[PDB]
Amino acid sequence: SEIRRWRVSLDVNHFAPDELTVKTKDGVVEITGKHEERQDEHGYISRCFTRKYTLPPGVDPTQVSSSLSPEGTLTVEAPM
Amino acid sequence: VSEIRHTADRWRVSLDVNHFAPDELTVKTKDGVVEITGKHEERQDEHGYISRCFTRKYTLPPGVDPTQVSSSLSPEGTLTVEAPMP
Amino acid sequence: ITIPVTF
Amino acid sequence: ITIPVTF
Repeated sequence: SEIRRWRVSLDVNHFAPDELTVKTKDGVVEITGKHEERQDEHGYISRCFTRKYTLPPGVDPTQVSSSLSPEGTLTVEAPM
Repeated sequence: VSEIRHTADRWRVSLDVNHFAPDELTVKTKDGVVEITGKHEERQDEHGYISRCFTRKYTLPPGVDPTQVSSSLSPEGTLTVEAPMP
Repeated sequence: ITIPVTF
Repeated sequence: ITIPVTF
């Protein structure tokens, strides 16, 4: 859930790969995770977030890549 | 994040909402359903701009009167919703 | 904080 | 799980 090449960590454990999207516009990467209402152990839950990061100057927008860990941590990275 | 905390003849749930402000939370009750919404618009945090939304629905047991449903927020961002039994 | 409930 | 990135 921090920022550390350029890379960002992020916890999205409650979201599935098809509920996440990553997009780059205007030197800004935008991360959105959305799931419609689904039953859980306690009742029904729907979640949504949008997270934006400004890309560092050197970074090429076309080279930015993303990968979701299977235990629910999303990383986004690029090199300069 | 969520705790079921029913007492003998009193329905009670707890929910971790530490990321939200009191005014960013909404507790709504209707026909055997309690409904919690947390929501804030895009705003800065340490790592950048974050915007959050969630809706949590709990089923209310029969007999329970939605007039009687109440809430409270702990300083440490835990929301509680309770209701007594008839 | 004593949050109110909407019916 | 290498998730896409659109631009």
